[PDB]
Amino acid sequence: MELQPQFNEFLANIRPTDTQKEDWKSGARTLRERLKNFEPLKEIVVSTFLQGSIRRSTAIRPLGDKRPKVKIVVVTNLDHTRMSPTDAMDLFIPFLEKYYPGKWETQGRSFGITLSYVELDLVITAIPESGAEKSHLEQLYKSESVLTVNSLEEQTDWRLNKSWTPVEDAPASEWKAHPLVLPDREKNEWGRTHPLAQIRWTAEKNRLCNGHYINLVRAVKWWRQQNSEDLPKYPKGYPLEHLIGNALDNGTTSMAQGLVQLMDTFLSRWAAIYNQKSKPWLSDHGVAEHDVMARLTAEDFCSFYEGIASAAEIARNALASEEPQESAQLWRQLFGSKFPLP
Ligand SMILES: Nc1ncnc2c1ncn2[C@@H]1O[C@H](COP(=O)(O)OP(=O)(O)OP(=O)(O)O)[C@@H](O)[C@H]1O
Ligand SMILES: Nc1ncnc2c1ncn2[C@@H]1O[C@H](COP(=O)(O)OP(=O)(O)OP(=O)(O)O)[C@@H](O)[C@H]1O
Repeated sequence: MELQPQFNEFLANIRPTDTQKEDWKSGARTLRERLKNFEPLKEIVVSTFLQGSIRRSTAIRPLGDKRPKVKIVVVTNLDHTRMSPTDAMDLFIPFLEKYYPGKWETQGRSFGITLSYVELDLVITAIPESGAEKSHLEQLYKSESVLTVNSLEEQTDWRLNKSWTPVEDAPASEWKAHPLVLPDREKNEWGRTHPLAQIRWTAEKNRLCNGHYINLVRAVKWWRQQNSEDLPKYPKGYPLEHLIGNALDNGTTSMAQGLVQLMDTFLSRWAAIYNQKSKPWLSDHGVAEHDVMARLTAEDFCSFYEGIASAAEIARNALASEEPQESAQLWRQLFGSKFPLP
């Protein structure tokens, strides 16, 4: 059966606790307030906004004592053609030493701030556009739509529009073709990322799937976490979320039907790629030219495909079972101890 109440309880059990939520909310608010009132950066920092699976409501709670990774984007007005990423990041060392001495480090393209209950991951970005387009983008990044600390799940009325207040999405000509530039992973060069586009696409897909998309992402992340020793190291994180969003059809009815449908569509759609021992090329919702599966290997994708085949057999039988305890036993075989029984 579908067992929708049990699925709701499982989702509530795999969400980050309200404690951790308030923790990263307070951390982000404090960092933003300190950045806004820092004199040497008052002419540089355009905005500071939350991103990642936390804001997109696609994050699962950490294990053990592990801190929740809080991803923060710092939008500046620097010229990326005349400054390397290391210059932009060096601009922020005084702020860190003043407000987080002994707590901050450089993790390649990000700043890692180890706080008491959370870890703040700060990426330093810039706006490639100039003139009126740059001013309009700065106005958008300083709007309440971007500066919100609540996740997508906490406000279904959220849209990507500078006039939104806690109204539809803004037309695509105002944000789609305008990504930020961030530091590259290895090289000291600027790459392109569009987190706002990703968040807006996630919200749209969740609305098209009747609020089941982010929950299905959480469920598949929890499944991958519980069966980690049988599954490949990757995909996990955003590439996994993208695979799930690609596999899921619109108009999702329930958690169980949506899960079975997404697993079936994943299996049938990539069967040719699997038999060719290859990997899909999937366009990023933020930067169209980017392959989300660029760093994923073919062997890992095929191992994940086999794992999805097994999980899909189990989920099909869990959905087909007409006895509640039987369906629940199969759903727990897929999801583990934190799935409740009727
Ligand atoms: N911490 C982050 N914050 C915002 N965007 C990110 C972050 N990490 C990755 N991205 C986006 O996702 C993509 C994944 O890039 P990854 O770090 O896996 O390899 P890369 O060498 O940076 O990619 P490329 O060379 O293709 O730009 C990046 O192009 C970037 O646009
Ligand atoms: N390969 C990629 N393609 C497109 N966007 C990416 C990619 N990798 C990361 N990003 C973007 O950069 C953000 C930060 O990436 P991070 O390095 O934290 O990976 P992650 O921990 O898997 O992300 P998340 O916290 O969202 O699961 C992600 O939320 C995502 O929006």
